Amino acid sequence: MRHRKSGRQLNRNSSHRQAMFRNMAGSLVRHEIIKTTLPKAKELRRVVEPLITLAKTDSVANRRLAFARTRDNEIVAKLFNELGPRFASRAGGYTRILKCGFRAGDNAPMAYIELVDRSE
Amino acid sequence: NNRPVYIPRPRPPHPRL
Amino acid sequence: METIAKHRHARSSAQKVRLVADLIRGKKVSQALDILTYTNKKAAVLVKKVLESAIANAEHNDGADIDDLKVTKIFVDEGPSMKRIMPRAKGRADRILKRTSHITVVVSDR
Amino acid sequence: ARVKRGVIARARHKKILKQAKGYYGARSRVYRVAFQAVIKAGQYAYRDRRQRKRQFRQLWIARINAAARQNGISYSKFINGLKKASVEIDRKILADIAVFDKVAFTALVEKAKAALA
Amino acid sequence: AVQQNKPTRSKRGMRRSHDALTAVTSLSVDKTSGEKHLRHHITADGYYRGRKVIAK
RNA sequence: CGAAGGUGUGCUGUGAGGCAUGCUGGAGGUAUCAGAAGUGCGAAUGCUGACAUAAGUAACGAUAAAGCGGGUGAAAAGCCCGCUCGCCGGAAGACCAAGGGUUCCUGUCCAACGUUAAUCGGGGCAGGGUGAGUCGACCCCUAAGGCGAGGCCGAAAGGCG
RNA sequence: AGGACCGAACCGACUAAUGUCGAAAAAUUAGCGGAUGACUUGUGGCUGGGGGUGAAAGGCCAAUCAAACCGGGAGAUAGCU
RNA sequence: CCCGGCGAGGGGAGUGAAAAAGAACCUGAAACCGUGUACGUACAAGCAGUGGGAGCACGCUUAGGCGUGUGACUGCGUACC
RNA sequence: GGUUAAGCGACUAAGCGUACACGGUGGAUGCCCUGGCAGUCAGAGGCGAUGAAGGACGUGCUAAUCUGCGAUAAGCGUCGG
Repeated sequence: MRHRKSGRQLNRNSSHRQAMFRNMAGSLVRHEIIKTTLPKAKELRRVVEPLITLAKTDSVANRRLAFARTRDNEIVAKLFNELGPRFASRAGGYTRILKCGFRAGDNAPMAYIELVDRSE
Repeated sequence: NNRPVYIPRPRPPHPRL
Repeated sequence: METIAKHRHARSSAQKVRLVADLIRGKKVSQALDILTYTNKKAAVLVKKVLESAIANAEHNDGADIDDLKVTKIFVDEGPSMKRIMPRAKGRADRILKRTSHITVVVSDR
Repeated sequence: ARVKRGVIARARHKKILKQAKGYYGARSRVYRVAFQAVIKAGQYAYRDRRQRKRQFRQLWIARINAAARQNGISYSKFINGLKKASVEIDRKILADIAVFDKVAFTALVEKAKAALA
Repeated sequence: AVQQNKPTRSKRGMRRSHDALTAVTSLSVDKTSGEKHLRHHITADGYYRGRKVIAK
């Protein structure tokens, strides 16, 4: 009855939920920022930072495992090259969530989720 | 504003016999 | 001065917009605008447009200084409704009421 | 010679609704229900025109009894003295005297007691 | 499963007494840009804690 | 210098009623005494229209699935573009007959229609679009069967051939 | 060779569940029967209501059949509500 | 002319005797749905009325009360066909 | 005058009720009608193979519908008003 359990269902089956986070995680890395519902952004964190932590240290095995997740060569290239060093000194908390009102389509709470970077 | 044309046959009643 | 402002045949039902009307009833326009701006209903934007029009009429057709204006009379009354036939199970037919309403806004300085 | 009854019908309905004004819910808005209330109201008014006389009669008797007990005599005994003394003051007055003029009511019982004795 | 007789308009109104909405009454003003916004939300033009966050 | 009707109030009669007047209304009304009735509604699971109730409740029509960026826009979960994910793949693909009859394409519009929004559409408005000696129909021949000159039969109609 | 066997298309509709103001005025889902034959299907014909048709259930004959549907006799009659 | 989306709808101006005659257009009733004001209502049981009746809020002439609205509390009272 | 105790006690309305005022919905009523109903007094009582009744498709400066007309196509000739 959900005591101490974790992991939002988000009205999707396990396969659909896994694929969605895999796609959304890739889009976040590619663009550094994305607009999505607040519950999705919160649950996306438990999938996003673990990728950056692995990218902090570079190895053949780590590159392969990082590819097995997100199944995209562009993202792996994006990782291990600048996301790695740019967060080497940071111990977690690579993500920031900003609430941005509600979606007009269905009044869903929306929020920008963006990596702590882009300080130009 | 047409009055209902097709009225279905009533559900058979419980046999009180 | 009255500076009424009506919006007739509004898409929403009379009931659904009354909840929004009660929120701003009797309150000053300044707080009325933001409340409608940040209320999560279409009746909020529907009423907000009427309230904006009422303010515009007061400023243009009548005395300026819209700052000291209060919504004295806010009310909604249901208007003409459209009849639609919708099929149901077993071949039966029901009537769907696309209800409409008229929103009236009155803002006065005193 | 077709005869329309639209005008007459509204006149009759208004006349009933006017008498039914003040009633609760549909009893003051709906003719089909307001008519029952008006008729039923008429029965009660006719009934109460008679109940009113007896309710006031018993109210006066209670007032006279309370004054008599307070001043040291039963209501039954008090009425005997007045009958024996040949006093034709009714219950309404006796109750009126008791509330307003205490001294007068004291005079009433003293003769009532004297008549009994 | 179905009503025995229609309720009264008063009984109808009493049921709706709890359906009334409530205003937020918690508008916040940004320190720098000074616009009204919901607490813990970014402004319409994209300022939060003064510093811009959307860069757009 | 305000009829009928409508909406109030004040009087009056034992009752059905009547009288007066305020507001609305805007041009018909009708005393008295007689005459003639489609002459009075609360019910008939009455008829027609309008509006309530349940109730802002059930539901929003296959559990194949969506996510993000950009664009247009007053407004984008639903439209267009791109990158991913998912589903069908003896079909949920591609061509015809039957049947529809412009649903085709372009521009423009979002009231109504779409079970939500809508800039979108098989929606509204305008314009454009169907090119055959060889494809099909038509055409030549015939099956079942139809009609049927004369004819046979039948009150008539008509039946059979 | 076979009114042969297993089994898709196709035809059928035995069991259960769901659905009964349903997606559907008998359907869906998971199994099930026949599947070279008394098979199934397209197109067009024929049989018309005291009749048709029927491997026969009073079944079927345009969502209606112990006598279809439409119009007329007809405002049938109703010792009943 | 102004708000609005080069809208819907509305507010001014203008026409007219009249625009609550604006094409959703003569008159505009009832059910039904609202806004404002006065009174009552969160310890009180039932055809919701009637008889009695305090208080309160509005009008009168008088300074005493009468009218209108409401109705605490209390007796009686189980719709119509 | 202060403290304590005891007794009584209005002021509340989320909402609802009754009354009045102002509105919406709705389209009753009143008024009106070149539309009908039933008659009286007359005419006529048939149309058609020199192609009828009734239709289709066309016909204009113009997209549609109605009326008129028929590739001489909202018309042509002649005689009258």
